[PDB]
Amino acid sequence: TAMTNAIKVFNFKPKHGIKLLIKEGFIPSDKPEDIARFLLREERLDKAQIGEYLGEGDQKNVDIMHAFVDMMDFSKKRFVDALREFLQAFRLPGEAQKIDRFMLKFAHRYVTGNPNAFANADTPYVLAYSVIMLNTDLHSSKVVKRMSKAEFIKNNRGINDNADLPDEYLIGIYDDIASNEIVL
Amino acid sequence: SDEVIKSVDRIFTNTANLSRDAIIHFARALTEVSWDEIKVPRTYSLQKIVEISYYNMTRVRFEWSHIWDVLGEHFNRVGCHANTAIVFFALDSLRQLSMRFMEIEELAGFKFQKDFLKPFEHVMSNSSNVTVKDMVLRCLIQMIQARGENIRSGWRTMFGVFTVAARESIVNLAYENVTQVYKTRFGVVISQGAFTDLIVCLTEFSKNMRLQAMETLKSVIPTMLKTPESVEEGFWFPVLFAFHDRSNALNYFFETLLRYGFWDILWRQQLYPIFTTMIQALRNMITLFTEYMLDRFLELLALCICIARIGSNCLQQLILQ
Repeated sequence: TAMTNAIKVFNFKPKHGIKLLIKEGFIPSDKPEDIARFLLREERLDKAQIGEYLGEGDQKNVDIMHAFVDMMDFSKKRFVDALREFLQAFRLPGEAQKIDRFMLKFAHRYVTGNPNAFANADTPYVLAYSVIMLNTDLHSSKVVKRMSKAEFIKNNRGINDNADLPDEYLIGIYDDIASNEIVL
Repeated sequence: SDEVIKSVDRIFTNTANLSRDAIIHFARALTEVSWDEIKVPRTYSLQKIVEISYYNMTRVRFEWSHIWDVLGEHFNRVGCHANTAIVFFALDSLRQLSMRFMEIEELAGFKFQKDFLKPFEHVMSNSSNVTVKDMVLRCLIQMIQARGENIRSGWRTMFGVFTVAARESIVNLAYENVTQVYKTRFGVVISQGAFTDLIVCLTEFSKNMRLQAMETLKSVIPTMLKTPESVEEGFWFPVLFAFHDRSNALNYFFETLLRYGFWDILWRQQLYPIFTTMIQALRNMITLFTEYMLDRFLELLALCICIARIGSNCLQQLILQ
């Protein structure tokens, strides 16, 4: 019979919305685990706003976004599909620092869930920037020049402990990018 | 001049706002001018490189790695320089910059600190000077004492420095510090996937001849295996690769063969000891029986040996046993 209007507070004021939301309803404790649980599980909250809040540089926010990234699972899943799942839970902000903070933990979670896919956790990170750049480039008609496969492979040369990734992996990633656009 | 100095300071203070393709060129230009200055002997350019490195700690991580791909190269060039004072200044400032770096909160599984500390390994493996290596060890150990708790994913190259400093004192100090680290932060070392590097460093101390060798012989297998209640197989691999490759460690390999007395992969490296003193090793190999699939290849190994006369005299006895 209440709490329905509590969601709308976060949609414009993130810190105010959270600091008002905790005292009633869900979230028994201010610990990052519970707030991440509610943030992923509950809809009707702005994806861009939660992306901005989780990507914030505050230590508590960064712990909460650790919890949120860990809560999703990418074990025994393709890198492209894992990235799509990662981006399908929130809308990433436009700040370079926030994207970096998100995508670092994305790569770390993918490695700790799907080991032996890449030699070091730096490789999924670099591949994640490369694939997001290719997604932005391919599905945008704002540029007449077209991004091809050979140029993409050349751009992704020696990104796995200065050793080239398998060509078929990149071909599959390119085909998945061409299939559809990663959308919020 | 007030305005000129303000402008020259703001040029470097504005480095954090440059784009990637621009900051890379800035780094390369500063590297080139710094090398030009060092070759002729001021270090103002080096000081500015250090200041830029301080200003770019907060930069996006992959852009920072690309920047370090040239800054660390310049630091390697400076470390190999023949001027003791300049190398000491560069290493001291790299120590300070590393203490600043470690607070970056690197996630486990990454390799940023490992790549950032690479210049120390390069200086250790590419400098011919006892005092330079001693300074590198001293700064690394000051790092251990000061910001050891934050060392995450940076232990790989930072034991690489120790295991490269296993050659001549330098070795005494290096072994003492490795022993302290192993006996104080073993959980941390194994947590960040540095177990293999720790084992390699210890077995490189052991493999090194010319007292400390005996101490690390007793501190590599005996005191380690008791602590963990690829940890075991990746332990026995370096034991093989260094113990049997003087006579004291050679035999101690054979007397440690029997301590433990998965099997397929362990057998794959079991050929190498066989294919001198290896007679005792082969006797221990048969004693290892303390299983059917082993018999497909153990007789093959036994017959492979048939110096030759005594080898076959051992062959007959071992086949009988």
